[PDB]
Amino acid sequence: MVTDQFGMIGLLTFIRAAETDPGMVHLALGSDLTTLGLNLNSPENLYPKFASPWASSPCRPQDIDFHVPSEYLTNIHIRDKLAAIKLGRYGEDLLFYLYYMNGGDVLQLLAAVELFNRDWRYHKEERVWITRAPGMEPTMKTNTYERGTYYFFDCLNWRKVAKEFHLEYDKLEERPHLPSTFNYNPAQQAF
Amino acid sequence: YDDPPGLREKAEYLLREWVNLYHSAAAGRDSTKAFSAFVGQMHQQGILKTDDLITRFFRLCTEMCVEISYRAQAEQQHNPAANPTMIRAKCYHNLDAFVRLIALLVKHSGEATNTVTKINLLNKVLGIVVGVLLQDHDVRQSEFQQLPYHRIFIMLLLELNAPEHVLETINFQTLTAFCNTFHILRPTKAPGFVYAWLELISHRIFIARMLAHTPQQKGWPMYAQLLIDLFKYLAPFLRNVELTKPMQILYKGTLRVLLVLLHDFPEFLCDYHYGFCDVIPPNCIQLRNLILSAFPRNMRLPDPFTPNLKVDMLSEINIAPRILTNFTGVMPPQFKKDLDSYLKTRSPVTFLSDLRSNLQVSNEPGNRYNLQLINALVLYVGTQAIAHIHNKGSTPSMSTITHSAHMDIFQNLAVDLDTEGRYLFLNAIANQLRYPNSHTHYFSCTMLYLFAEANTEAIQEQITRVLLERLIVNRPHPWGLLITFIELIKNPAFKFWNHEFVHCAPEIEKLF
Amino acid sequence: LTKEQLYQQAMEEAAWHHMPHPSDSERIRQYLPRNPCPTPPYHHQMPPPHSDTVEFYQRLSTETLFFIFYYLEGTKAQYLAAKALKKQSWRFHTKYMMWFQRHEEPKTITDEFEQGTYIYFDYEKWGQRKKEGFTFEYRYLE
Repeated sequence: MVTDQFGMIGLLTFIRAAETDPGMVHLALGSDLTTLGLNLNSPENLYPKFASPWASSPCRPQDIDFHVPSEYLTNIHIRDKLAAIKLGRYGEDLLFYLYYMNGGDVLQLLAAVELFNRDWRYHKEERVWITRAPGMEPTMKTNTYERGTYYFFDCLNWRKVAKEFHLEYDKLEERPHLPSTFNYNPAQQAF
Repeated sequence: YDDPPGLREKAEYLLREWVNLYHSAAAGRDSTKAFSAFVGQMHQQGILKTDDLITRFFRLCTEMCVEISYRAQAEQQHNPAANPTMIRAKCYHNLDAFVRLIALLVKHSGEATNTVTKINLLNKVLGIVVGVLLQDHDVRQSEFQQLPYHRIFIMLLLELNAPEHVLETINFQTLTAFCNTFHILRPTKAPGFVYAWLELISHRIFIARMLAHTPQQKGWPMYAQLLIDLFKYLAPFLRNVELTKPMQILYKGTLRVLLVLLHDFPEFLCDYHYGFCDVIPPNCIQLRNLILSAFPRNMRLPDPFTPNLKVDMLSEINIAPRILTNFTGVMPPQFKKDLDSYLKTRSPVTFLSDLRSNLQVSNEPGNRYNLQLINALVLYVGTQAIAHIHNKGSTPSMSTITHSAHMDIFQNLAVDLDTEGRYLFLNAIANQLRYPNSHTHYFSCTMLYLFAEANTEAIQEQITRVLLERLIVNRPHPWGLLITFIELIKNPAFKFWNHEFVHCAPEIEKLF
Repeated sequence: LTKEQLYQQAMEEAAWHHMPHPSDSERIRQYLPRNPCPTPPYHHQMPPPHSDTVEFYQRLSTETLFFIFYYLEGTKAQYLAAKALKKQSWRFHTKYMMWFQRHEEPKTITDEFEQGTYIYFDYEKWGQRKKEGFTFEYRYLE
């Protein structure tokens, strides 16, 4: 019987130690690679949408510097006349776009605030945006919850759909809060 | 004494003016006019008179951009209430301007066919920026920041990878220049620049240009070398038990880029596995699993779950793998001489003990065994054995690999080494258990035979330790490894379950 | 660890305090820079799947497409948005730098120019306006 760590004993102790500390998993059980941002089960390549070593998600179309026609670039010409970005005067479609596309960014939070102003509430558990339907009042109204037919936004089909919900006020989110973290960098916490 | 007087003022004026022009209302034609005018004034100021003054100019501009970045960061730290976006926008402003200037200078250097001048200017500027980086790193140390150099390098890279003919004709030399640049800026040479450095390697367009767009796979060796540099830097910290958060993030990033390379360019990791394994510490199972799981696209691996025989892969067993790493050169001339002599004459038998004395060169603290020499020994002896068996007139089987000078080495190293030595040895063997080929088969039979005809139970415990360890971790798992381990369980000709180490701990017994 | 390696670990720890920002790699976004922030777990940390396809952009409203076109200059997003606009029968003008759609079939149609009544999107007031008797020359189309 091997009386060192090169035997089965060292292996089991490594297993227990890795079960204890997450910063020691590199030698024992290893980490789940499928939990990472990239999709290992894809027929096509994934390198053209590879952002950074610390990115938890692939590149967005608004992150790829594509070679557009010279006619399209107009920012240099209309840098004085083009309207400023005001979230208040946008359609709910554009708001949903700015919400879903700008994940992990302040723009998602701002869009969430505007939607909150349009009487939309975000269900934490259902992971969708829900609002009141025209002419539709809740069947039961209690101090803790209310149920009935409401309007939620399907992001899969990109269309407003009606569905019966059992909305609890605890499951709903109040007004979104804006962070004050100076020089925040997500890649710093990719450990 | 450094520069002639008044030169810094010329450089400052010119750089600032170009910054003004670059962000000015200027399209393509306007950029051509502004560029011609700026080059004109640049000539007039007596800067392009000699290569020396040019070097001084580029260096001064670089240093100015750097100091601007430092001022921006200091301004941000002193006034945290200030918008970080604008603080970054200043650095972006000046750096993008300078980069555009450099690119435009490289493109219009000499005639159209004059590629030599353009490339020379490229290596010139790159070398200058590198020098400035090294000096700044050496003088600031902990105060060193990567933003200016990072942005300069990546933006210049993007600029020189533009879809135009002139840049296309010199693309390979450009990639070469950037590769040499990235090699000089090794993390072991420039630690504080590590993160950005990784982002310079794992960047999508760089990977695309190096491993995909470059024909005849000529970019593979350089990128492989860069990866070897990364692995070299990571090695001493990964060998340690505890891992700090910076190292953890760097490691996660390495896992991501390696995953990308595995999914997109498996042939690359396949062809250069030996060097990577020769650099990566034996206790790092995930990395070696990422590298050993690499196999050609056209190959369809047989089901390891329910194997019928070795007749499904019989056409691929006779196919020898490709090793693009000179491992025979690692061995000392005399040692290799004696090795071949014994592999030819099987005499004397003292060569075994002398060999064991020759692979544990104890002259430096910390390391007790020459790992690379061990790997080289295993691989060389194995390949030589396969060649000998084939030249004999038969194929390497369970009974054909036995009773030879080649096997004597394996047996001796198995029984006459300590736990550490045999650990590194068995790892060296298990590193060849990959996709169906001659090597994985020969070394599978070798591993299993070493288990069977083992003197003590300790050796068997070690083999099982390795084969299990490389399978307890998460995916991916090498094919030949899994097969070799399956053979220990399925075939009753080993009496695996009769051993004590299987019945050692309740967790272990319940694991099987 | 070696003395040199301890120095390397220390230096890496130092550079860890200021890791390169995601916007250090990409061209400077003029209107929509990347501004990271701690986003709640129940919120979507990543965009829905198949949001890189043109069909996804077809579902978008016109105003959204114009937003993408004008505020995301020189990106793949602008490309896809422009494709979605062209497929929605929107012609881009070179001199005026805006998109036009046929409100009604024009009376005078020639190869030199196309005069008629159309609709467009004013980037200054941010909205749709109608133009009567507008001469859409083909000299400003590509």
